[PDB]
Amino acid sequence: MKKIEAIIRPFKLDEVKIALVNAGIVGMTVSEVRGFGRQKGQTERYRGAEYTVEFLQKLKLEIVVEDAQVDTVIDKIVAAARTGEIGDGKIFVSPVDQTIRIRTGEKNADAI
Amino acid sequence: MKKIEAIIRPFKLDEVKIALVNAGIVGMTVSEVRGFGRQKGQTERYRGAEYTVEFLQKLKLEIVVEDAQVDTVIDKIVAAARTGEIGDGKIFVSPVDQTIRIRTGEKNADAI
Amino acid sequence: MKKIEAIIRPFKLDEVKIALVNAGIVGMTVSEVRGFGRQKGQTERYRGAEYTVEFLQKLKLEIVVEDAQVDTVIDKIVAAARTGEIGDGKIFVSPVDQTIRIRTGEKNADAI
Ligand code: NI
Ligand code: NI
Ligand code: NI
Repeated sequence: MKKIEAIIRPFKLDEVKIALVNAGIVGMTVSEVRGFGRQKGQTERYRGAEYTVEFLQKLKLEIVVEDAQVDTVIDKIVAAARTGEIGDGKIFVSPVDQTIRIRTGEKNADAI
Repeated sequence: MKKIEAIIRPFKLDEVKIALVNAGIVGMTVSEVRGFGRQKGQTERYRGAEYTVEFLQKLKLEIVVEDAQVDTVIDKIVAAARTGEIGDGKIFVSPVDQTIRIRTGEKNADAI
Repeated sequence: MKKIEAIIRPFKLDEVKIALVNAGIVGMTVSEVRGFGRQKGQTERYRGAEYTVEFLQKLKLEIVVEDAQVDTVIDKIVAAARTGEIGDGKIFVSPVDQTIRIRTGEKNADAI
């Protein structure tokens, strides 16, 4: 298995969430986090001519999927979370060796 | 080392927490997360004949242990977090290459 | 890439945060968590002669960096988060196989 983590803009939550559920992906978990981001400053020159780096609210999405589904999940998240502006966030993929379903004790494990 | 992550029902927190501490496991960290879960609907047919999938509160438990202790910790969590009903949650095991104790600088690392 | 996670005392947040940003490290994310810690008890014998283990607030810092930067980031965190007293926290290093920048779709991946 693989772990997919994504840091996104808070207002994009429902879009990403619904897009995944509609694609048949429902095992995501979301947590509130803080990170650095840009904030436009006042100017007459042009958009973004000046700005500051502030500590602000973001959301962390976590999903554990089979190795074969990784690319598909990434494509969905990228498509739904993108705005085209700086600060859209990043996706990190890491390994998960095994999963255990608490209710039944069922196990799913990677082989050496 | 290995990282053990578990997504459990909020009301099971104290049971799981105390069970682990009493077994000599005290390095757990807990965070609030949201995820999808079922919610029984009204009916006269039978329990669960109808229901909805909602975005609700859950808890994420994280513990880093030696490879040898993994199975033991999993057994404790499963035993304490289980209710037998759908939505009990899952446990994910992943790798941790090294740990550093901030106070002393002491290190513990895996070998290639 | 590698994932660096650190569990620190809440009041050390700004010190660690500023130290990292000033060193050119700005991709950190922070989340609130709870974990066990000591609490000094009343006594006339000596500092720490008695105490209790309580469930209290801590902060989890997460940063994904290139393998080459790991030691540098760890040194900064240790230096800034240390108080010298028990309960300073720990740092865990784990693998990250790939990163995807949501805005552009740009990818960075490890080789087999
Ligand atoms: Ni895996
Ligand atoms: Ni390990
Ligand atoms: Ni890597």
